[PDB]
Amino acid sequence: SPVVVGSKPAQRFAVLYGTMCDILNGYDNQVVMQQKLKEFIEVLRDPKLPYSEFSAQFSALHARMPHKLDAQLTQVLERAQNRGAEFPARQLLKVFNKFLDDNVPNKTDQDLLKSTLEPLTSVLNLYLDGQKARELNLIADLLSMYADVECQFSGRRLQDEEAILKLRDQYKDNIQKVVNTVLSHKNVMSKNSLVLALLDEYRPNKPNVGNVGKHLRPVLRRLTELESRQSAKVSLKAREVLILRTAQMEHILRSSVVQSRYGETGWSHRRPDREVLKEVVDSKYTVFDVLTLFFAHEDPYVALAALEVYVRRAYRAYNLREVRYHDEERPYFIDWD
Repeated sequence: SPVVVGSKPAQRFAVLYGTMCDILNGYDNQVVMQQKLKEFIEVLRDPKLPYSEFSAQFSALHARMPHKLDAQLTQVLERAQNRGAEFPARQLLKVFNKFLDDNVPNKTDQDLLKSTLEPLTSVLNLYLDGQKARELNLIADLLSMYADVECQFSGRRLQDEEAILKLRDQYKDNIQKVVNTVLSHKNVMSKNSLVLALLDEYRPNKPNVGNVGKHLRPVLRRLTELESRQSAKVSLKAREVLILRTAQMEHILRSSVVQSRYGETGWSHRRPDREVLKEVVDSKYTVFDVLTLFFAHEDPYVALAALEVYVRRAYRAYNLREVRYHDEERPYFIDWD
């Protein structure tokens, strides 16, 4: 059977969410939850996925309604794929609205186009905030899926499912909803372990209390409410979480290394010029915040340059004197007085 040129990451993303969701819903499809979750995080972290999702759906939607829109979308995708890495989700959202519901006369003869381009509109809205934002949105949905079902069981002294079923009688929609929620609660043991694994993966929230922290804050606070014996351990673990220039200087270091001076090719050997690195030593910023990793993991000359920058900025009130770099075993030996 034939396949799309770029649809392999899209085909593996869709199944991994489905496999985890089945455990949350209460479906019999059991699997090695650890391996699939690792695979799920890996696919959400690759930037090919937004393009892969678009390419899989758009291939069948090429010869759909007015091609004028279909062709302009393709040009933006192809340019952004090779040139750059981030998906043009924000640009693609703008062009869909401008043609579908907006261009009522030419583009949409009758109000039909909104339904046709709906999967595309769902894709550029999911990535509108960004790639890692998509990674955080889905994690939140899994946590929320767990809480939505479990909250009623942790509800106002109702420990009985049959009493809860007779309580569910209030809603007409509950006709099919009743059995679904009960099915999910029966397989809570597997559900708890999935959430625990999801919480363990996002446990290094200690440094990133901002971006991933605030994003997980609402779903986490609802989980802490689940005092019930079954969810008691997960509530404790959840609570643990709630309790919880670089480039600019690199260029200056490298510009002192090799001074262009048109006419000669080999300026690599030439020592770093004082005036070149004078800009940094006379600055006001806490230069020393980043510097600590530049005498590190760089060219032994760039490591030398970083050492010099440090001396001329750390002992400023002191007088300027001769600098000597020696090479023995370890490329480090600097000398000043």
